[PDB]
Amino acid sequence: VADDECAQFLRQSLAAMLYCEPGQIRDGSRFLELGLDSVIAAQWIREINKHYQLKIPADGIYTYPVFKAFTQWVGTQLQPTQATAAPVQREPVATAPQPGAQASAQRESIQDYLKQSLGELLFLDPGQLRSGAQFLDLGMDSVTGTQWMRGVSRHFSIQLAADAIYTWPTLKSLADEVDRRVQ
Repeated sequence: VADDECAQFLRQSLAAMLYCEPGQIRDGSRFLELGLDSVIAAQWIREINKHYQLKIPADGIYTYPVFKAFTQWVGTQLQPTQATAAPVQREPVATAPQPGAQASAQRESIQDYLKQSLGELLFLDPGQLRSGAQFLDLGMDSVTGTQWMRGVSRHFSIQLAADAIYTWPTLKSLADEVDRRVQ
């Protein structure tokens, strides 16, 4: 129709109370002329509130005696939070205690599991790992590394090439790789 649709819709209900055709209307007609008595006005207001989804302060008609001008009082009540109002989209939590390991779960999950994987293979942890670790720390055979890395690959359901073993001379290297491979 036009921008007037908002007003016409209101004019429709107004004229419906008068049992008149909304086409034959003066846009400058004052509510009091039209006979929109306070009782009916309240009812009308409640209909606006429910069908347009807003809350009219009841002094709108009092301030704007012309229904055309009254739209300034109506349209301003439209909440600017009708489209973008989602508290969660894929979020399983609608609060934030701490977004540490709650967010970076995959990283710690791999890390500790990788430790237990290497630990099993290495037979015992001579400490609590070390930041670096050479091939010497991965066994005396290349078999230990191939078995382990394919295990890492298989457990986390990823396709990791064992030829990449020769690219990582240190324990820290596959640990940062696997996570980036997954995410």
